[PDB]
Amino acid sequence: MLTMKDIIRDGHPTLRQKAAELELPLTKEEKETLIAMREFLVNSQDEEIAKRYGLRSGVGLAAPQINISKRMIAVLIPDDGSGKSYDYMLVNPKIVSHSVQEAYLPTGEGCLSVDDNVAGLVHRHNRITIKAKDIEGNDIQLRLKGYPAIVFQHEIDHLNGVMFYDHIDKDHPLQPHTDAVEVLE
Ligand SMILES: CCCC[C@H](CN(O)C=O)C(=O)[C@@H](NC(=O)Nc1ccc(C)cn1)C(C)C
Ligand SMILES: [Zn+2]
Repeated sequence: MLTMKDIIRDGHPTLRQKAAELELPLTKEEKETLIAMREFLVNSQDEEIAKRYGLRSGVGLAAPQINISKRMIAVLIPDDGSGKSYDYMLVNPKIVSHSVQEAYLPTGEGCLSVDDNVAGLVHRHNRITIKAKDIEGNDIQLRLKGYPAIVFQHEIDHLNGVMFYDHIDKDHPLQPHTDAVEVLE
């Protein structure tokens, strides 16, 4: 069972490397890793388990964040109210197209690997199309908009050694770009 002790923190070299593409099929160990990544997210969202193991609640996890420099991510976004929910373990995910129009969470973003909150808007594409493999090497193509698009972009960033605060404007951290879409958490 993964817990916070498995999450490496900002400053660790692995978070700034470019993660390696997976060979398909995955090894048993790689499959177990990705399953445990998803399981971390599940536990972090269970009030009781999270309390018992001091888990910070999360909706996304990238393998580099547990010091595994591989292009695997997990995303677990529970139902918001619209009936839409996201439960994906992706191998070699790639953004193949996206909107010109941007979006941002009005609070900025946070990160499991980052202890202190960083104020500032993180502009991302409002819509994206992702191609990936699943855990069994089958094909997945996702069309995502708004909140889940933001989360996936955040996770994919980790695989290229990019941190959310890299996107924050130094001089005007809280000024939205013209026409950018405010996304409700
Ligand atoms: C936008 C990218 C977020 C990635 C980041 C983990 N990460 O470091 C990933 O690489 C999170 O998951 C944030 N926490 C979060 O979202 N908590 C949350 C929010 C809503 C619901 C319903 C439950 N839990 C962090 C601020 C911890
Ligand atoms: Zn993160």
